[PDB]
Amino acid sequence: DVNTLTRFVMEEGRKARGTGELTQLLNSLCTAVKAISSAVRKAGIAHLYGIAGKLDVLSNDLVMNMLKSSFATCVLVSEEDKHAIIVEPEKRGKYVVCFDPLDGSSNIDCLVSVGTIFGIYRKKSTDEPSEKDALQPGRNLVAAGYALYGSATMLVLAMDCGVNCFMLDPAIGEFILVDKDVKIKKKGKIYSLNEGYAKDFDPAVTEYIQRKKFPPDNSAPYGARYVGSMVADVHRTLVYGGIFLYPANKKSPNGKLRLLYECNPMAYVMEKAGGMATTGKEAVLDVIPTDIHQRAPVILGSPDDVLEFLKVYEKHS
Amino acid sequence: DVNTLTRFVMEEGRKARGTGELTQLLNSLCTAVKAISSAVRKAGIAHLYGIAGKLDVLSNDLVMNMLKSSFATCVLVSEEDKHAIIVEPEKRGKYVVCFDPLDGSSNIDCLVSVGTIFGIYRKKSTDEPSEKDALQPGRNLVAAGYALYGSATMLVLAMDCGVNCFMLDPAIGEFILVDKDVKIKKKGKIYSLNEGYAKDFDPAVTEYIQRKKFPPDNSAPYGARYVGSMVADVHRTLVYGGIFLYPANKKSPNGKLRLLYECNPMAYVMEKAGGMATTGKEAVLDVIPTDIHQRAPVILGSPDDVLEFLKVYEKHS
Amino acid sequence: DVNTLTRFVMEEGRKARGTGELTQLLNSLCTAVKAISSAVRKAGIAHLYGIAGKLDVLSNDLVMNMLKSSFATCVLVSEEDKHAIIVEPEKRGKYVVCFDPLDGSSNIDCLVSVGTIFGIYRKKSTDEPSEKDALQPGRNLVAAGYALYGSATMLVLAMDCGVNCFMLDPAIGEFILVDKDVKIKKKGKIYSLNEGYAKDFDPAVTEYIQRKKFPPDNSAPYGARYVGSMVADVHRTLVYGGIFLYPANKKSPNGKLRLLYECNPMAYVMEKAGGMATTGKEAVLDVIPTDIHQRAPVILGSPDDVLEFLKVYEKHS
Amino acid sequence: DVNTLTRFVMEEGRKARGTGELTQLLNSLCTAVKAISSAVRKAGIAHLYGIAGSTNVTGDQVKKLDVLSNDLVMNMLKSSFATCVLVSEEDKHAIIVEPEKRGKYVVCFDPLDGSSNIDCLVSVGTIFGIYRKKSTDEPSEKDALQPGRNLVAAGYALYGSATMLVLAMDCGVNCFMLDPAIGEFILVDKDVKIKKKGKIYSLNEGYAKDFDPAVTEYIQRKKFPPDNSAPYGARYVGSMVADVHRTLVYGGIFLYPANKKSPNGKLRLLYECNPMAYVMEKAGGMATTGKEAVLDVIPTDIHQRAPVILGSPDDVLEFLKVYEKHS
Ligand SMILES: Cc1cccc(S(=O)(=O)NC(=O)Nc2snc(C)c2Br)c1
Ligand SMILES: Cc1cccc(S(=O)(=O)NC(=O)Nc2snc(C)c2Br)c1
Ligand SMILES: Cc1cccc(S(=O)(=O)NC(=O)Nc2snc(C)c2Br)c1
Ligand SMILES: Cc1cccc(S(=O)(=O)NC(=O)Nc2snc(C)c2Br)c1
Repeated sequence: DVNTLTRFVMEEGRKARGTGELTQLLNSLCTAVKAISSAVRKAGIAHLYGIAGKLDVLSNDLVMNMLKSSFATCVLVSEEDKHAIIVEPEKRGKYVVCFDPLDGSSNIDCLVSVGTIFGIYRKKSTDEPSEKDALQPGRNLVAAGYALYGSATMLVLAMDCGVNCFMLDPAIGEFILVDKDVKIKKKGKIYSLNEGYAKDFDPAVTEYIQRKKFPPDNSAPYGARYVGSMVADVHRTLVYGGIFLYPANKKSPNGKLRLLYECNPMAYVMEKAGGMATTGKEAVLDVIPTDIHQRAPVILGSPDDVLEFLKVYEKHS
Repeated sequence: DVNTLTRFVMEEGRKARGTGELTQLLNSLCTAVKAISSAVRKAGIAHLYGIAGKLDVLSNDLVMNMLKSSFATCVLVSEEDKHAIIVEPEKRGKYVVCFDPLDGSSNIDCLVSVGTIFGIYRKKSTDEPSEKDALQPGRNLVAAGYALYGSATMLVLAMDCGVNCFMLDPAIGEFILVDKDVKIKKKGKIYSLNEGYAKDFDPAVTEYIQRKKFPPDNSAPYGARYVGSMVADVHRTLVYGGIFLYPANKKSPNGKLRLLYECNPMAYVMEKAGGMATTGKEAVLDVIPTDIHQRAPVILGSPDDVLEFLKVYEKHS
Repeated sequence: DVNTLTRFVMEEGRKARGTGELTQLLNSLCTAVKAISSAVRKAGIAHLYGIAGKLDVLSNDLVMNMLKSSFATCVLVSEEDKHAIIVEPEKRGKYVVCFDPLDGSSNIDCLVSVGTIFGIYRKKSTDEPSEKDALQPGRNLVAAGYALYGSATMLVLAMDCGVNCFMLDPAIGEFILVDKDVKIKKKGKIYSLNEGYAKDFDPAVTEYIQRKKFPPDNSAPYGARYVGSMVADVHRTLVYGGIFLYPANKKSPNGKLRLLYECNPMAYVMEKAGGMATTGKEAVLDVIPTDIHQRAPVILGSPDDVLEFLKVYEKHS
Repeated sequence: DVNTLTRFVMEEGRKARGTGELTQLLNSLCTAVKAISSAVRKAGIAHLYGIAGSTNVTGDQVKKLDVLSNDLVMNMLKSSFATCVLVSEEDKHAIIVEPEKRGKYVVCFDPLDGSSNIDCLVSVGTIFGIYRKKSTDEPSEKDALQPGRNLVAAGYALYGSATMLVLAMDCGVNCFMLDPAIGEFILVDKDVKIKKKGKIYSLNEGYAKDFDPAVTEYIQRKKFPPDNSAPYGARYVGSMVADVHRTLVYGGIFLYPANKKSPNGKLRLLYECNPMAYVMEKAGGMATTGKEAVLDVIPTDIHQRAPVILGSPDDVLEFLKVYEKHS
């Protein structure tokens, strides 16, 4: 039987017998994602070029406005906003959403794959909503995932029930379930990091990458891929296995990616798919944040690959 | 004034006072590309998943059928076909087209950017049309370019008048001219290659990459990007500058990329944009092919970057 | 605040605290309507004409399969099927749906507006479901409405809470609420019927029409409009007010339109909008059917217009 | 072989060995029609209703559709470099194309015919007629005051259940279906010809009290045939492109005649009656004012009205016989 995101989410909600807010939140996100995809694909660009005589801001406004209007949220943290957005009282719901509305958009001028990343928390206290309501470890996530605006648009949704992938059919604006309960390979054959900055690598990163290129045994070197857009590189890691790294070094001891709306949602997707996501020192999902925009190092992907990285990491510790 | 691919090509044709065949060929190609884009973005995928109860083959069929019916072609070489396709007598025109209908599609399962690459030649010999009509050096190209199905769909068309970039507006199915007479940066800050083959690199490649990561003048290291899809990596190279390399290795001693419908069209785009494209020993466009599917090593991109590589290549003889 | 069909329906469901089946049914219908719209607008028609080398059947299959897979239905009556379809046990829910999947499609060759009409009933008994479960008076309707595939695509949904109109935004495949709690004009200025059957008209219809052309109170004559596609004619009646007639004639002594999936849903939409719908002798919604394909005469629209017709009808005893 | 509007037009141009301006004009129009279709189908309407907040709505998105359609047609024709004088239903005076963008063609068009009732989602359309400028004077409004006989090409786009462009030239009438998945007009019916006689009549009968006596009698013959044949069916959408296109595909007769209150009719000669009359005649149909062929009226005002009776030749001839009987 054909299954849509709308039907899938609603059936998960019925089985859980929640209040319906999470379902409304997910419907609003899906609508925002379809609108981002339409704009990312440049629908209407002819009008901008005068046929009748910003993209990351627009994407943020789409997510912000759809989530506010869901009546399911009270605190919104975006990569685009200095401060957490507090939802107005008459529209408050119980969920906190941290999101990057258009990840990788810095390089969108080369038409590289871009994406939207989101993580959904339940507000824990009855206090007046504030930025602190988003300062939860990723292990508290109720749902997380991403939309990839690649060759096609796909939404990957991770919940307690596992990871499910939905392909956007743009002819009808429906996300069609195409991969159920996905699991990552135990061990992959691709490593993914920006090797242009090798001179700044932590010595452990240098050694691990060297083992991928010059294996000490008789196995094949790993292939290298680095899109530079986190959603694309993570999704490839999910689909094909392997390891993705944006690690710490001396110049950047906390990494560069952002914990709340990049590392944690991806870490959650990975673990729900049977993968791993570490800072090197702890699981990403166990970091307790103190700042809504704080950075975290992230090494994620197939468990055997991440464990091997941790073995080398400890060797230099 | 807004300008479309249709209007642009027709206006180039009027000025040249040709017979109109090249214009009809390009109109057909544009139509095929819009049809490829729609299928790549998964329009109609819900019917495949049962709402009412292969992508590279379809792409090949679209290009083949649109080109045959243009009455402008006589010999068609596709990555998808072992032998050259000879157009039936009643539809034959004067042009030979070499194309990759859906480049990068091996990894389309992770929704990586894919593309269509094409090169157009005038049939040179007066013999009955045959596979040999496609065995022309790239310097004989009349027109070449590619469509990138990335975050948006863009057609890059290079002719004697230069390189022009058209964004597909999917709301109206029109390619809108958005970048005229494009020129690549003289020198970039990104290098692009699969570093997993580091164990197989010739010393010149190894040294060049080492200069990008550890510059001897103590300037900033280059960033690294490698999508693994040639159209995406070359388009980023064109738009941001820098260098793209696919040299020979032990699996691919004559290189990996195909001369006829990957290297030559990209080399032609590069040169018309003020860039360079070399095998290491000669310019790609000067290689005389003997086999329609033969491979070639390629180093292309910003001229200062390729020239620096060639100095290293010469230092190692 | 922007509102979607999905969000709107789910909020009505949350307030009523039902089992969720009606919501899942309405989501499935909405999906079917978007797919019918895409096909009606001829998306993909180029593939039918050989670019790479039935509409009412497809519409019926789309509605049938989406309703079956909703797990919300047990009995399905379609204009396209001689007998009621009994949903197999593992997919059964409590609702009976009567629908015309592509109304007006006989003239779709002139690209006349077409539409989808539906009426939803709750099955009352614990008996095994059967065709007789659809033999309910319109008064028992739980929900009804139509999709109009006109210059744009619009879904009109009537429930106990009133009538709401949603515009399909094809850029994102979303139904946007554009008119809330719709009410028809008390009196219109347009009458709508096929006057080619004037030779067969009941004297009451003949006199009523003569009053529209030669008003007895010295007002302006009514304009005439008759698309010949019921959904288009009824929707204009809803939007501008006025009256729509399909009375009996010699070919159709019980009228021509079908009671279960044309007259009753339109009668229900009209009444929830403050209009009227009569056979001449009784309210459409009060007719108790004995056959799922039985026909009924129908006069509907603004209350003052319908009352005026009824006064003429009673004058003719 | 599959055929597109672009390929088809270019092939007619190659055979004629013209300058290519007419082909560029038709390409520009085709682009404008695709944009009108997208807007008419309400692409992007969610932004008007606040999906991105009360900030991200653009200038073109707020414009009413008939203004936007006029802007699309105007700008695409100007930029074709093929036109010198443009007449639109929306503009009191003719637009004279600026000198550096001038070509030899005069275009009269109705950018969004029927849009007054677009609020009920009625079929709407774009109507166009193309003339070659005849005089050596500087281009001016007078260049559009040509009889329909002088038309080089005409036709319409219908935004109905699907979008179709009907294009009439000397080679006849061809119908192209817009495939919105790829934005291509696909040729679906070649060299179209109307039925000799139909079974549908189309006019606003609500205004029967004002009918010309000949119209009253003709309509009475359609509803109460004297030879005991079947009465005609009636259809009246109220949108000319829809009613005329149905007439072309199914046959029959469409009337917007004169009366004492409107002795010259209601529809506009330059950009409604003449293009529709040209299409009808190229399809083997007829189009009359009652007194003469529509295409023979020589206009004196770009917005002058004309009565029109068109459709299957047998039907129009029967109408004219009744009209002559009433002298
Ligand atoms: C995706 C998801 C998972 C778990 C919980 C939720 S929820 O809290 O939103 N609850 C619901 O949706 N309940 C619903 S849905 N239909 C009914 C009849 C009910 Br009771 C959503
Ligand atoms: C893109 C391009 C460049 C050079 C040559 C060509 S061509 O060989 O196709 N010739 C033409 O198009 N001639 C045309 S087009 N309109 C007219 C009136 C003429 Br004469 C195409
Ligand atoms: C449109 C409509 C109106 C009335 C009744 C229905 S229903 O019978 O389908 N019930 C529900 O939807 N219950 C729902 S929805 N979310 C929750 C948490 C619950 Br409890 C649907
Ligand atoms: C549709 C139409 C019909 C007749 C005349 C025209 S035209 O005047 O625009 N001329 C052309 O198109 N010439 C063209 S097109 N390609 C070539 C090589 C040439 Br020569 C257009």
